[PDB]
Amino acid sequence: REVKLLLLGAGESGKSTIVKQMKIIHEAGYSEEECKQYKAVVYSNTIQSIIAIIRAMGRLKIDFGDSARADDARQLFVLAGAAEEGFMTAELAGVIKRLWKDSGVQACFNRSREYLLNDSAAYYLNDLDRIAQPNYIPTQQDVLRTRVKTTGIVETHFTFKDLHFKMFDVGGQRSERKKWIHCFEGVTAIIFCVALSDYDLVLAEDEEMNRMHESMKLFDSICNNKWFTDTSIILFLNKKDLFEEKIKKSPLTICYPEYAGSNTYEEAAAYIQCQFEDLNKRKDTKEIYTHFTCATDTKNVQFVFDAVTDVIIKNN
Amino acid sequence: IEGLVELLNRVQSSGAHDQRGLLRKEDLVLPEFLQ
Ligand SMILES: Nc1nc2c(ncn2[C@@H]2O[C@H](COP(=O)(O)OP(=O)(O)O)[C@@H](O)[C@H]2O)c(=O)[nH]1
Repeated sequence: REVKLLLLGAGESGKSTIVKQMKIIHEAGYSEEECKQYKAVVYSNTIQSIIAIIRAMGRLKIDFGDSARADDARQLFVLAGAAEEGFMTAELAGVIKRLWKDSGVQACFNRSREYLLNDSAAYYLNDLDRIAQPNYIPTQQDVLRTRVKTTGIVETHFTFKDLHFKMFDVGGQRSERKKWIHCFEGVTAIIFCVALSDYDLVLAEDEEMNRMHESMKLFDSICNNKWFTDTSIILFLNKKDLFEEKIKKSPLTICYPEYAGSNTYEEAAAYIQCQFEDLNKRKDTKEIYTHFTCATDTKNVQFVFDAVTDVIIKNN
Repeated sequence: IEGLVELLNRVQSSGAHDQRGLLRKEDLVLPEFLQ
């Protein structure tokens, strides 16, 4: 009846989004009053996003389509600094709209695989008309899209199909060997999140293998560690929507030079599924439970988490 | 294994900071190319 769940996976893989989804699906979710509280973080996320892109234009030596935008860009830092946390002025709105629309800013945005741009950037910046209004109320999806900093381990608890779930997301905060051992102790299932769309990210300077291969190295280690014999290993191949949009223009050979298949969603996604499941060295004993997911899609998470729950039940 | 902890700490830390939470003073330092 008591079920301990550990979310693992790279930063930006979708862990805290899943946590939020469990709140929406299996807890009370977000009321309109709570949603109003996320307004400031929506604005900051939006501004961080366009700033991140402006910075990359500098590093990447991409010029603005129209040179007037440079003053907008200069102004953005002043106006964002003038603050009023939770409120966007007509002038800030204007500055951001004209930046997001600039052909150079767009050129840089399309080159996001060369730098680190969060996946909520397009979502907010494409919704500027709705968002910038002084009467704007964040929808549940807006809230789901928010990016907050956190203090260490996160835990939500909920009851589903008569089970007490404790879902732990350790997150990007560095933890000592002892904290991990405590986390691993008494674990029913591990959900390993993978950002599919990370396949085309440029190698960092100190990095020997690409993000996907590091994710694979970690998963090999978790999945084959004898301590997890009776632990249900669940693999979420996440950001499938973003993967489907990318696979057309960025070949999977960026990530897997040996890939000989086509660049259809179907063949390239299957290929990644095999790369992961083939790391299982105890194939006859151990079964990976793999789902392709869009963590920001509430329906999909609900469906997938339903199948996962049936798996944990049956494993008795 | 200690090998697993190395991987975990490395792999789970990665990605996009400076793009989380409320606006902070450091996030708003003008880019050099705009000076
Ligand atoms: N389009 C899309 N965005 C996603 C998906 N999963 C997560 N995101 C976004 O990617 C970013 C990283 O998600 P997050 O839950 O914080 O990953 P975490 O670092 O492991 O906690 C956020 O901006 C999310 O909105 C997905 O399946 N599709």
